Amino acid sequence: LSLQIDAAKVEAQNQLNAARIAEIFNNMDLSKQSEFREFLKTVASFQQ
Amino acid sequence: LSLQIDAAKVEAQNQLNAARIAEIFNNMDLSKQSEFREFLKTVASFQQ
Repeated sequence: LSLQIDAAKVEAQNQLNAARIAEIFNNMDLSKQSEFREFLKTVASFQQ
Repeated sequence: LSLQIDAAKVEAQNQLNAARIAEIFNNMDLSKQSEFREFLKTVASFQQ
């Protein structure tokens, strides 16, 4: 029963680990793409 | 029953690993190609 408890706690910890890591990438992308879209307007102002 | 949970622990880790692999691959690639657009237009300003 100790082996069943240990495996269940680690398995639940893997789900909580993935939730913390996966939330970063998707949200960072929306900020990064908007940062380079804003940079287009800055560079093109000096280009003309 | 102990080893059945151990197998499900590794299985749960596999499904969550593959999910975070796909997210970070698309987000990093699209941001990297966007940074090249800024670099291209900046160099074009220096030439002229």
